[PDB]
Amino acid sequence: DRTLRRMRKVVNIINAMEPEMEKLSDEELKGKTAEFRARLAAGAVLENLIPEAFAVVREASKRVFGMRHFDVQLLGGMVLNERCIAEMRTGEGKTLTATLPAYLNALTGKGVHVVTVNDYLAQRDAENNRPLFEFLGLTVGINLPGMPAPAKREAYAADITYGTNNEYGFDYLRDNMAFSPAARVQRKLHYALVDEVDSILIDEARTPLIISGPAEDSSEMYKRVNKIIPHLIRQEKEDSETFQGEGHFSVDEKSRQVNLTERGLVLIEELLVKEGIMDEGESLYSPANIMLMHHVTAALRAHALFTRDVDYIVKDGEVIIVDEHTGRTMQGRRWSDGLHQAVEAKEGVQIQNENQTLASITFQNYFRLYEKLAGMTGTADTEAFEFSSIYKLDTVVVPTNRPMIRKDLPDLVYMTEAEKIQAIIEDIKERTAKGQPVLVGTISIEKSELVSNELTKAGIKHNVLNAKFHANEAAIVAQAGYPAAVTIATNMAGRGTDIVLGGSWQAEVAALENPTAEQIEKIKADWQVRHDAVLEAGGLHIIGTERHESRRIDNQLRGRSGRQGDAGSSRFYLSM
Ligand SMILES: Nc1ncnc2c1ncn2[C@@H]1O[C@H](COP(=O)(O)OP(=O)(O)O)[C@@H](O)[C@H]1O
Ligand SMILES: [Mg+2]
Repeated sequence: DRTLRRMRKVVNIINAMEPEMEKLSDEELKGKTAEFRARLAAGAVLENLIPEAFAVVREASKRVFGMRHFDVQLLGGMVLNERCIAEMRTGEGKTLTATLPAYLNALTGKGVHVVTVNDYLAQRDAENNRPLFEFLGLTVGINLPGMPAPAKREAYAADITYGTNNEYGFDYLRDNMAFSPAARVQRKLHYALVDEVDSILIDEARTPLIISGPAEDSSEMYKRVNKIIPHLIRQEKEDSETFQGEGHFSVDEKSRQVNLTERGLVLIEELLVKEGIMDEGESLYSPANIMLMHHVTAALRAHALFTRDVDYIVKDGEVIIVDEHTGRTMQGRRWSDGLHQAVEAKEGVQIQNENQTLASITFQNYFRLYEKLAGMTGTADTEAFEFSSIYKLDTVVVPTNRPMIRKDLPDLVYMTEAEKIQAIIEDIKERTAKGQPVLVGTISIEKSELVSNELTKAGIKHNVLNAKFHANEAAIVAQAGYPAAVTIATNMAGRGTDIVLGGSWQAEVAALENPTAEQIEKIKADWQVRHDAVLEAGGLHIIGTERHESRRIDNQLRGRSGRQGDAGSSRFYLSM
């Protein structure tokens, strides 16, 4: 690869500038953003400033985080500034790496969109990265579902923004429906730096974002027409040859249907016309005005055939149905032909127009809108062809910082699921006994629960991450490399949270309240022994309970082991 060779020369140069950066004060270092922007206003192009800008970020990260960008992270940063994907293995530091191109592009003053995969990660990377960006004179926004338009607009106004693919695309659709540009929230789609880019740009590429709403706004007919039914009096039978009534409508409890007598049609017609929904002399069976017939026949049914606390209930301002078994109440179900609306309208609660698609976009089309697009992932090379053909993104495999020595053992076949699950359990117990921790990836909650319950029978304490409380599960995952830890996770659970061998001592320190030097030195000295032992015991061991249809997904699982040169192993189990 010739591209890596050109970029190595810049890495060395950036390295050559470190001594001069170390002399700058925190204020001289902070002024760098303004010195760069003046250059840009006086003839510089962004690419000229790449060395200098990266060296400023690195040295800033030294002082703020205690983290000096590795050479390979400098390489990935340069990739990310071109229209490319940087494949950087799990735990190669993609979050810190992204600060290089995000700093560089934010100088342009047009904003930067960092995309992660879920809301917990967007806020985490923003807040983790925020001290480095504020140290350098930049602001950092966080776009989250449920934020009001002013707050979102402030987050898009910041130098750099974080958010999920869903909420960025939802903002754009909502922006396309604005009546003038003033209501919008986004600026121009300038730079989209997409974390976990195979999840986002490939797996969700074709899945569309949809905003549903009503255009058939026919509530005033429902509400107003409802006013007429209280005026109608009920009678026991239809006005037959043998029977006569003094009322406006009847009812078939047996056949569950409503019949209207001629005087009611008079009065309804009178009242329909009267309030201002009809005309004099109009036939209400008239093909001309037959919307009302459905309005009235639904309204009439709503009062006549359906009764509250019997067929439905009115909790939380939603008309809810009740199953004939009287057992339960559905929460998504509605009623056809305007029946629910009339029923809702009779109770007065929340008239529900029909909802339809009002705006739609695929992430494919969406992320193609940005002027600059880039992406990082631990697993991209296999998808290189659609990255190029769909987005014109080129992929670049980035050397790991240290040598990758994880041992991906051969798969194992068994005749039946029972046997596979007994063999995994036997292997868990074995590796626990030695102190080695084990992460068990599944591809479904169903398979997580089955495995969990076999681990329980076997007396094996373990944790189950189902990807429903990302922040909580993130806290469990960070300890999953504790000696003899046992964690179950579906492919979607706890991704993006480093699993440190021996546990994360960071977590331990926060647990204590105002610790002291030798208390913390206690944690640190204890953790090192844990880490040396776990590393000695083979590190983290991955068990795949089955292989995904897409091998890349299995590759993401095993990648959770073997970070930054650590020992580790993985193994997938198969059966019929
Ligand atoms: N240059 C660095 N020096 C020290 N630690 C780093 C550096 N870069 C990243 N880290 C640490 O590595 C851990 C994993 O980084 P992360 O961004 O989660 O990896 P990835 O997203 O690439 O899988 C984090 O705890 C982070 O603080
Ligand atoms: Mg990550």
